[PDB]
Amino acid sequence: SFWEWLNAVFNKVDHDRIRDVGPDRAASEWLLRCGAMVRYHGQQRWQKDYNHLPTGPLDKYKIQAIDATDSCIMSIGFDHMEGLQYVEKIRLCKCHYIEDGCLERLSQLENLQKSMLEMEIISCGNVTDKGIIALHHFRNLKYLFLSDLPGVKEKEKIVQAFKTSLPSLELKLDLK
Ligand SMILES: [Mg+2]
Repeated sequence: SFWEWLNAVFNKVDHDRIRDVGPDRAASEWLLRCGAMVRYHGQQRWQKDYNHLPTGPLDKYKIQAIDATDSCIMSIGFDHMEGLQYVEKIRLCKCHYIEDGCLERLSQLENLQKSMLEMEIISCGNVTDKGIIALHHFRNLKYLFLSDLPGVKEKEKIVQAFKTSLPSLELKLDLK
């Protein structure tokens, strides 16, 4: 369908673009075109309008936090995360196209395993226990907030899993 093609091309990585402007800028463009927001290290304010992303020096701004609320990010789109070195915080909220495979993809990026401190996954209806468990590879995670994930059916097992694999994790669960 047209709409499927459109979502795919919103997500698809342009590796020329990564070469030209660097991973953080290329990922910022992906996220904002897909309805997400980013915040750079050293800045208080968020980037929320694509057209206002900075044009100041090449590869200077580094993503610290991502807030993808009501966003069409999915699957291959997350390949834009591969070159990012400093991402500490990700919120995925009402990301209706995200699935376990998206979380798996993220969890396998060693760059994210090194940097990630906080993750929030809220009202992403496809996510299941499988996708959540994959997040144990984020070995430095300090905060994980899960909310309104009806596909997550065994929350007590999730708690016990993380209690072993990430004993210092603050795990906040608002799950039925
Ligand atoms: Mg949004």
